[PDB]
Amino acid sequence: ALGITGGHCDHNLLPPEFNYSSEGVVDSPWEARKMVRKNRKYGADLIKFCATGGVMSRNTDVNAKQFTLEEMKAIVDEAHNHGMKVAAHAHGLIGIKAAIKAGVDSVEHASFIDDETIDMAIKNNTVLSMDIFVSD
Amino acid sequence: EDFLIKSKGYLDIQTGEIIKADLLIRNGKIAEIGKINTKDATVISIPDLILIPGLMDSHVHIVGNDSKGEESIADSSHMGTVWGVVNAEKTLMAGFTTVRNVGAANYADVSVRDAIERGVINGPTMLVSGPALGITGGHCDHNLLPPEFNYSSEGVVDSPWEARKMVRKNRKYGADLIKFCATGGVMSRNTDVNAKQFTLEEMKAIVDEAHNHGMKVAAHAHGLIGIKAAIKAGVDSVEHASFIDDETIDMAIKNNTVLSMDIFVSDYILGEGAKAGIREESLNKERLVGKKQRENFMNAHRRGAIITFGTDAGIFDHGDNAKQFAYMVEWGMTPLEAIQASTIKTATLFGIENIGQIKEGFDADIVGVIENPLANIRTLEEVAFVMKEGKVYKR
Amino acid sequence: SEDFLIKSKGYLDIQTGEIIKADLLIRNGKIAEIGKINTKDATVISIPDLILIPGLMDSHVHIVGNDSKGEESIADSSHMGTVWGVVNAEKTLMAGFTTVRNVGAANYADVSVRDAIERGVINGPTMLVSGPALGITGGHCDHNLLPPEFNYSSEGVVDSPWEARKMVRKNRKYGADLIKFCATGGVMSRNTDVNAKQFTLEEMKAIVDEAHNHGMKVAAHAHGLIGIKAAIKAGVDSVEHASFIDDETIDMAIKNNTVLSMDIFVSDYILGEGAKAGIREESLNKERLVGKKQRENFMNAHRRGAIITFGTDAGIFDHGDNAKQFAYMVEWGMTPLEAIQASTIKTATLFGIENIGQIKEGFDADIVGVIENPLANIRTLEEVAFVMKEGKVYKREG
Amino acid sequence: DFLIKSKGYLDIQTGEIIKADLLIRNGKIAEIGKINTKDATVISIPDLILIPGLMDSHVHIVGNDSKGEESIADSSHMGTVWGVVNAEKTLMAGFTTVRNVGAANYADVSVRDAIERGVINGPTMLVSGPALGITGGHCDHNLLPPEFNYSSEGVVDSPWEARKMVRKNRKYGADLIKFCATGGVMSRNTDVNAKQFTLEEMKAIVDEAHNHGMKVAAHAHGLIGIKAAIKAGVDSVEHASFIDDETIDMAIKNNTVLSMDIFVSDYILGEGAKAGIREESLNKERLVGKKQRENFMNAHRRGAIITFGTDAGIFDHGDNAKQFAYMVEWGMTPLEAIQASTIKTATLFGIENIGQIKEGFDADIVGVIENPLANIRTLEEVAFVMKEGKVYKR
Ligand SMILES: NC(=[NH2+])NCCC[C@H](N)C(=O)O
Ligand SMILES: NC(=[NH2+])NCCC[C@H](N)C(=O)O
Ligand SMILES: NC(=[NH2+])NCCC[C@H](N)C(=O)O
Ligand SMILES: NC(=[NH2+])NCCC[C@H](N)C(=O)O
Repeated sequence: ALGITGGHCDHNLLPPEFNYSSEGVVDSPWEARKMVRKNRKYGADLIKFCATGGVMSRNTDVNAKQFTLEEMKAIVDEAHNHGMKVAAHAHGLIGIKAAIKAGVDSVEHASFIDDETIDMAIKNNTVLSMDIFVSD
Repeated sequence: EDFLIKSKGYLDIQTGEIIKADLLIRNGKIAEIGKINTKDATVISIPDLILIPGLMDSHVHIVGNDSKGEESIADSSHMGTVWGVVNAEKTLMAGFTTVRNVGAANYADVSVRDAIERGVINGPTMLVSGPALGITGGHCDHNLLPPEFNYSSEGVVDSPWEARKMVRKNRKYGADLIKFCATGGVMSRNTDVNAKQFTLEEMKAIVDEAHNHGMKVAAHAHGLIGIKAAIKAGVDSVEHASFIDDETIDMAIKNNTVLSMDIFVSDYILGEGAKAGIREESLNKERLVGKKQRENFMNAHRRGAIITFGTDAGIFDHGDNAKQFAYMVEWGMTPLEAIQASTIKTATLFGIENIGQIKEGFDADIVGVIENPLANIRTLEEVAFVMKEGKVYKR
Repeated sequence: SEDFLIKSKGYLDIQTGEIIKADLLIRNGKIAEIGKINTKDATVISIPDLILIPGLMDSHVHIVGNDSKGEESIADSSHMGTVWGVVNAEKTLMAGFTTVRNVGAANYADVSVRDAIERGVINGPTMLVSGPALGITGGHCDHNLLPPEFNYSSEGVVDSPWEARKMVRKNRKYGADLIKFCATGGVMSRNTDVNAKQFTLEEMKAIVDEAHNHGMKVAAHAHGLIGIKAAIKAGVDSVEHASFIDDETIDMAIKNNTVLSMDIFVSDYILGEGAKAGIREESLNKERLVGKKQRENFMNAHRRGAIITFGTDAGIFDHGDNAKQFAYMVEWGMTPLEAIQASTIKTATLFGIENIGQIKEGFDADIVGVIENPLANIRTLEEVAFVMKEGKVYKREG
Repeated sequence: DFLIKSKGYLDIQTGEIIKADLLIRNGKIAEIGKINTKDATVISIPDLILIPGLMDSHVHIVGNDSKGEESIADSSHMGTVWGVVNAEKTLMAGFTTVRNVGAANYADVSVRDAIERGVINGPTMLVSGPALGITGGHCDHNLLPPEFNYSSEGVVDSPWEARKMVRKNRKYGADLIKFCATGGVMSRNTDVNAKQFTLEEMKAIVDEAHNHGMKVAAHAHGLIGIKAAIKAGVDSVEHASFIDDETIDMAIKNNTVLSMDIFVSDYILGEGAKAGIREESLNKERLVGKKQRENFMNAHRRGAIITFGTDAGIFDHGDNAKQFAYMVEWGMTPLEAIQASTIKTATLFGIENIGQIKEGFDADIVGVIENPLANIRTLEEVAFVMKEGKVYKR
């Protein structure tokens, strides 16, 4: 999964002395581009990125957008260029909005989606992939 | 644990009026204002001491090496953390309950903040910045080594995406807050104080990314072009702000850019600091900056700009933060407005609500003082009672 | 000028056992005179019912390290270990320990805390520090808590004689007083055989020769017998723990002036109030192997005539509670006088420091004052009432 | 609890098969004798002879078994997926404790621990980590151009480097140390009759592993490397292909086991030739194969300990018992061949309480149709597998 430094799909479990980032951590449009290429190269069928923070990660904010829209658009263009679909992890609303705008194929979780951006997903044929059991 | 505080009176920091009433404290918050019934737990008889909210400093460097001389040259970064423990206690006993740390290395600032937060040690509630962000060779670079070492400091960033990433890295590792340098400085080697550092594009990228995570942004800036650009980039405070003029005071007003103007510390640097360790290149830049800053501090206050209590403690001794109160009133603030700048005005800037007022529901940060501070403000230099978050630290 | 006259119930002579009624003159951080002193300018410590002994010592502490627990503590930096170190140094002082041997830490932050004590930045005992402990790859003072993908060895991992040479030199360069190595496996580490020697003798003899070349002392961690034998043969100044020492190698230790720093309290913490408090079950099973056998061998060590010092492995248990071992030391077969001797003059000789560990003329003013007589009840060392270090008073109750 | 009613069990010490019943509680043989009393449940077998669970002292369970064009850029994780398959295949063939003798990335220890924890089915593995070797050796990867400068994990080239890698293998969970002491068949660019490692390097490995209580196996075809492995003091020499009269006697005196694989040559030169094995390897097999099982016969005759080791991985996992026929063919009694795969291996592995149907020993029990002392080829199709008191095959 592609993420920002310290994102949901980074690994924020080590002291800063280790300087660990996970395999898919990317922090520019062209880095993000390259990671889509690297995933395709080694055989991936789709691209996942993290667009907000999440529940299971340390030190992430669920309502904070992760990635600029510029980075998000780069991930989506490059993946669609190779005929890959794009899923985007997004709990908070500003992330959901931004993922849809970038042109993602599915938004994962989609937890705080409002009326106006439900309709954004309808209009763009964006799918909501929503895990409503797992909270229990 | 419950506390009834028997005061000479509390300052109402909104109105000015001091109010003779009692305060009930339960679990780190002010419960009651008025005359209170008293059934369970303990009384603090104070009665000679007029009560004010816990004070704030918006520009400190609590963590750093304060050992000096020949013995201290090969000292590891951990000596700076030892001193961090010391200076935090010293800052709390001076009646400062919530501060904004504005540069450290190695996330030792978050180490000292969290230890206070866990009750491992005593100190103020630190808002910490992590490594400050600079251009190669800037003010918050370290320009003290030969080119053969090729040493750059932790926050050195040189493109918008590099800067984006360091904001993220600082968020990852605990920072509350991004500080960056937008001009050259006084205390650094090889920096022009009137030169802009960072492109506008670099600056905007820092701000955009930090605000995206709900982090506030502070910019170090003396020179005018730097101040303008920082304001234009959309920062939450300009630090120092030394050569601010009529037009860009106005730019700051329309944007809600706080000015964090350290008007004491020039007198320490040009006075006691000349033999205390401070380089001659640094003293020459302080002559350029010092007088003109408080001239412009007076102008900014007159024109209506928001100014908060930041001192650059760490240059001068921690504990002596309160010495700036007298300077603040000397250069145009009323005594009320000087205390407002370390209570209600910092609290907005810090982004923390429920501090800095003696109001019901607010956090029990309270400092007891000898005289009437609206008459003599230099009482804040000699405090007799410190409560932070319900617990009593000084009596 | 700024001198102290201490008026007390008595002072212990640590060579004899005698409690002597005398006053003490303190100048320039030293005990100047003992007896009746004519003075009119010196300020008087009136401390009339307190018995005085010299400042206590610990030959095995870990003052610096993170003592924060739970889920919030996980990505904490190394500087949180230094913040805790400050707290723990103060806590060790207030329990009447005035010179200690800090026997393993990371990043030379042990030398920082030490130096900041030396400079009077913070209150604490005089630490003698090791630096990073030298270990083999995957040894007890390696860190085996990470997947092989990380390929993390800790700071002091060495695997050849000339590598071990180089780490002794590096430790010294960054300010260390002594060298600790692990010679066997250990209780508190993951995947270490307590009964297996770690290091070759060649590597052990290289560590020792270099450390002694620079006038540094060597401690060796060794539970298992083969590693005790090898440490002694290499020429170490102390074997730490020494848990499965036998008759023949007690005799070796006597012969070569090898000290035995035997932490005999701490097994009651780990199995008791430590199994509840987050010690892993792999460690506890190794603790069951060690603890009772160490105390039996502690008794046999003393009676056969080996030098034992007072080490606790504090840091495992709470700093400040070091003196709980004193009870455990009369239990397992020292006289109360020998117990304090182990924490004063016997430690001083191990430490290589002259002019501490006695209330004597010319010696440093490291002086602990106590409520009951410690030769009658040793367990009042667990609640001291007066602490003086280097002329300065740090604890006084009444 | 379990009660096993049986045609009889092999007493592997005496050779005489004993008609009795076996009581299994807590994964051990509790009672041998006549019982059918109390607790839990009978196992209705009747017609099967019982033997102690079979052991292989030279396997390679983890590794990619996919072939051809698809498999070329496969990650190391494919070899781990295959390890899960190959563990079951080994266990269902009646092999209950095995020695895995060289994998990469510590995937062997993973596969082991997964079996131990009950995540997956398989035998108890003792694992080596990466095999130690010189640069360019048999257990170096000799298949990439110079510009890559690739060397595999266990490449060491000094005594102290070797020491360190033993320590690294221990650290990440290895039970034993394999090293390569000559060149090999299945590698590119190795001479089978040339020693690899100095004696001083070999002694450094042996001394360091024995210090941690780890057994040492040394790969050796050529004679001069077999000699030097024994003098180093290894616990086994694998293959042992060109061992002579004089240094068989060295192996008897020093109690060095010879883990000789005498089946696999016939796979390599037959079905393996068209399976994608290189001509350089096939040529080196023709140097080794015939003379190995000749020297097997001489080693057994002179009094040397030989264990059952097969080099499975080359052939398909689960076909391991095909070697048993070859071992009687080349000089052993059928008892001696099962002795080689039970009590001889248990001593080599350093594990007490397996390899025997005796009281207090672990419940590793395999049921077979015919008498194995009659025809040994019954072990090629076992009917009943029990490992640690759990029944895996019926
Ligand atoms: N309410 C929920 N769907 N919770 C589960 C969210 C799981 C997701 N991987 C996350 O950590 O954000
Ligand atoms: N007039 C002043 N505020 N002087 C102090 C400036 C301190 C600042 N950190 C700098 O070096 O630039
Ligand atoms: N019984 C004892 N001495 N227990 C404490 C042992 C502490 C030592 N660091 C170890 O893990 O080996
Ligand atoms: N005759 C034999 N045992 N042949 C098989 C040898 C296989 C061994 N792994 C090697 O490459 O050398």
